[PDB]
Amino acid sequence: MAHSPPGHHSVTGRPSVNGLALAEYVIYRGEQAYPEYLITYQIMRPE
Amino acid sequence: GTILIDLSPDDKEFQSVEEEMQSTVREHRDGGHAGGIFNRYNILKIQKVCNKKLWERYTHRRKEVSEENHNHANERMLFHGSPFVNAIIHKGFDERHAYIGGMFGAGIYFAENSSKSNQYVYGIGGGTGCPVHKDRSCYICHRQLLFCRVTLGKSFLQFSA
Ligand SMILES: N#Cc1ccc(-c2cc(=O)c3ccccc3o2)cc1
Ligand SMILES: [Zn+2]
Repeated sequence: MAHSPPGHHSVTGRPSVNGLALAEYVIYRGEQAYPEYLITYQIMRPE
Repeated sequence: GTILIDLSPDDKEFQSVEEEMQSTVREHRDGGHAGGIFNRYNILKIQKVCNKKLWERYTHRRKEVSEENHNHANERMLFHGSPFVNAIIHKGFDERHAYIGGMFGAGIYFAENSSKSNQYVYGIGGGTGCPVHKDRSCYICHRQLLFCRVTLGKSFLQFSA
């Protein structure tokens, strides 16, 4: 795994082109996330 | 160590998690290539993941980050899609769950858009799609995402396409 940038605990990827996209995030230590909900689903075919 | 507790669709907790899932679907620039073509999901089950050792590992690290950032963990709830979801729920996130070729380097990636994490459920780029039909747009097969508690602390802001 890489290291976070010095002085930081994660990276935020801010969208700068697609005005409808929300942010994405990266952590570099497994201990900084807890998998709280497991969601089972299907994608639905548009009508 | 992990136990899974089913939530009822009547539970406010089920409903609030479902709403975050459905309301953060967007269209993707690949026209659906990786994750399929859809505007919404059929939610089949929501389970709470309970593991005391994994929880205490998370809270230990959260307190460390918090103390390095004016008592602010900067904790978010974010989606994660992965072929390794069974390993993650039993053993926790580690270096084996990293996106080695991600655009912000080799770490563990999370999304605000549920539909972004959906693109990784069958692998990077959607892999070859579902195991049964080899269809990245399968409407039959059951998929799983994690909705995760994530400590960001002081986050490096990268503007990007
Ligand atoms: N192997 C492997 C692997 C690679 C990537 C992901 C993953 C999972 C995600 O939910 C995600 C979200 C935003 C951007 C990238 C993302 O990548 C999950 C597993
Ligand atoms: Zn299928």
